[PDB]
Formats: sequence, C-alpha cells, structure tokens
Amino acid sequence: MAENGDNEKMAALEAKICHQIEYYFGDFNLPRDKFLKEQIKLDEGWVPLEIMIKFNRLNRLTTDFNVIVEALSKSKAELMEISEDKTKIRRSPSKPLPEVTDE
Repeated sequence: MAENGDNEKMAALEAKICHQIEYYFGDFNLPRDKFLKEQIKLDEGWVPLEIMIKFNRLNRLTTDFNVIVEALSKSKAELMEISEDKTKIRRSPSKPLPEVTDE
C-alpha cells in the first residue's frame, strides 16, 4: 500500500543537477574558477561532489551524492570525466575550455 507519485520529479531534477555542474565547468567558471582550481590542483584533478553538494549553488537543489552522480553519470556525463566510484568530478585536461562572451 503506497501509491505515492510517479517519480517524474526525479526526471526534471536529474537535468537540474547536470546544469549546476555545467555552471562551474560549463566553460564559464573554469576561466574564472578560484575554488575549482583548488579541487583540480588538489591531486589528479578529481573533485569530490562534496564541494558541489556543499555549495549553495547546487546544495539548494539535489545535493544527494547518489542522485547527483546518477543524473550527471548518465546525463551530460560526456562533457567532463567521472571516476569509477561515481563520487567525484573533474575537467577533461585533454579538452580545451573556451571562455563565454559577454553581452
């Protein structure tokens, strides 16, 4: 006995999580990412979703390591690269990142 909903909200939430990661890596933040530079410089460039799930930018949406990774792991998981545990994100060092134009 339950019949809660259709889990459709997760479908729209999956894209929202990928869009947030796109904000820091979407070529816009990389050209001026001070915090991202710290995670990428840390070691190997692999960043932990803790930085993403703790920042008000994304923490105000999913913040669920399992939900955040699942959405980006299969949706828009081609832009950057993800480790095997699916609990970290990094910018493709072998891929160029262009700056966005203003106005």
